[PDB]
Amino acid sequence: ADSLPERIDLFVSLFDYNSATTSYDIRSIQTDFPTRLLTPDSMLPQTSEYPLKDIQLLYKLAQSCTGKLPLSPLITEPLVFTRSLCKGSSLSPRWFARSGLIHPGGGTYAFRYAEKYPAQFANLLPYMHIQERPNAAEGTLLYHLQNMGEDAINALVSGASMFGSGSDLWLRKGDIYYLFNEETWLTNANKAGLSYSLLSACFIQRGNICWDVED
Amino acid sequence: NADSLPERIDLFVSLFDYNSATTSYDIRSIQTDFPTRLLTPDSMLPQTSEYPLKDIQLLYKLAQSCTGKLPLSPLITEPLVFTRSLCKGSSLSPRWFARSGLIHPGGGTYAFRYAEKYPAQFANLLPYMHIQERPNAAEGTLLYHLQNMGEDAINALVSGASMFGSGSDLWLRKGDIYYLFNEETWLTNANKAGLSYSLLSACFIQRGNICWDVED
Repeated sequence: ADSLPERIDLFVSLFDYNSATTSYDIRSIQTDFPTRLLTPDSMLPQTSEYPLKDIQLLYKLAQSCTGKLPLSPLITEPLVFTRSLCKGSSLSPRWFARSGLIHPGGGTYAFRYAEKYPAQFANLLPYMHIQERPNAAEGTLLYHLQNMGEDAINALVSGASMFGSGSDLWLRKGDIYYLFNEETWLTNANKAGLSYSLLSACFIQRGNICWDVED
Repeated sequence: NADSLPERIDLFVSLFDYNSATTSYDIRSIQTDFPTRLLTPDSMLPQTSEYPLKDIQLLYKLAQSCTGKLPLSPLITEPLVFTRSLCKGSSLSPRWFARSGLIHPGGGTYAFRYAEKYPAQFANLLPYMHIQERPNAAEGTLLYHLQNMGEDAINALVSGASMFGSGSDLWLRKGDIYYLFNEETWLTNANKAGLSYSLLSACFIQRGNICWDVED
């Protein structure tokens, strides 16, 4: 009776793709932005991935440039990085490009290297998290990316047929995303007889229960 | 995680006395009484992803005329047997339903569709119908809980989740058993653990992070 799928099909067909001013090729986003530089969880400490005391040994070495070396093989690459910063040795862009990008403490090797050597910041930008790069100018892809929340990023990474970021609608046609503003979204939604909302926040989910702190 | 939500939920769960639950259900018992495909809400909808489009159309036309071109896909053999049988008016026993895939390509069950043509058999075939095709169960029964749960809770149950909410009750898994607790016990223990809670927001058709509904 409600015919939601036909209504969504009508809604997507009402947009003027060719005349959108802003559009992005998905395959280019993929090539320019490795996924781990987009997802917000990369910015947090990576405790689920390494043994705690090996991380403890690595942090102490980072902070004092002396201490017992961690033995674990998971630590080899972060240890290479930590020794280089202690010893003042250079790391080529090729090193960052063949690394896992993400430092155990959260954020990127490239970003931490360039906090020590700002002369290399521009050169190392393609290996930094989008949340580590400078605030981008209005209208640019980096701008939209930096101001997407976690749900919008995930939809983007997943190639979703549409998603909402900020007040913008992103609509996938073929392998391109076309952007439309809030007012166009509403008018076409109304013409298809539809209402919409962005997915509600759920901080920790267990079954169908959304948990939060009382305060 | 400055809020330590996982450790608060661990506290929360530890506050319940499972002996004092309002009632309890064994997961193995649910599994025996309700084959999963009779629980899931998507079994009630057209099975478009499970068959090729041309064969569904041939099969639909076959059902309405009892003649014409047969769909030939190997997936469609059993639905075709069912379709022929309603056409020719031959009888299907409970044994045939029990040994079938249960779900008709157009949505719903073989048993329900058989019973629409032969209503005298409705009661006898209820164990092979979807829970949304059976009459509403009486208050206090498992089937009543299942019919009134909602989709997300059904999915939580079929996925064996650690806990979920149905209506106002809390279902808490302990081992292989679900224990039900009332909203006042739920709220008290959440309050002791420094936790607030809500059920997942309604989202009838999700595309990306967009939740769609009809403007009524």
